[PDB]
Amino acid sequence: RRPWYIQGAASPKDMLILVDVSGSVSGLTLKLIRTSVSEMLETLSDDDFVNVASFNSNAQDVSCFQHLVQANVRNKKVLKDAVNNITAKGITDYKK
Amino acid sequence: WKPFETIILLTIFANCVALAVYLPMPEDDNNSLNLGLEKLEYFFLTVF
Ligand SMILES: [Ca+2]
Repeated sequence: RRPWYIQGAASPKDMLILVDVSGSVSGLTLKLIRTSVSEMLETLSDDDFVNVASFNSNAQDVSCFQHLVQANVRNKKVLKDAVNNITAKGITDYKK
Repeated sequence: WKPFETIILLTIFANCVALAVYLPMPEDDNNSLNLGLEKLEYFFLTVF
């Protein structure tokens, strides 16, 4: 998980985290999903671009970004704060 | 007087089976089977 190892282990990424927020993920799995999303966000550097989206019968962004961002400290903080606010409600739709 | 009650008993058993296979989901979630059973619920209602 060290920055030098991550830099030397692969190439820069254009990552899009897709989060399921349908009703079935309510409970323990939603909290685990939030923690996992934060942990994976912690694996990105300034050369990677990331955005987080959620879908429950309809897909939308979780923050005020609306596209990929540089994934620096401030953007990652915003994404983490937005992610640790989601609620499980609705019906899953993977196509959308 | 014809064995009509047997058909009603069989359809009651079918309704009980349909109730058994229903899978409750949290926070207004569903799957294909639950939607299929909801439509089948009208068939029992019409017969009854
Ligand atoms: Ca679901």
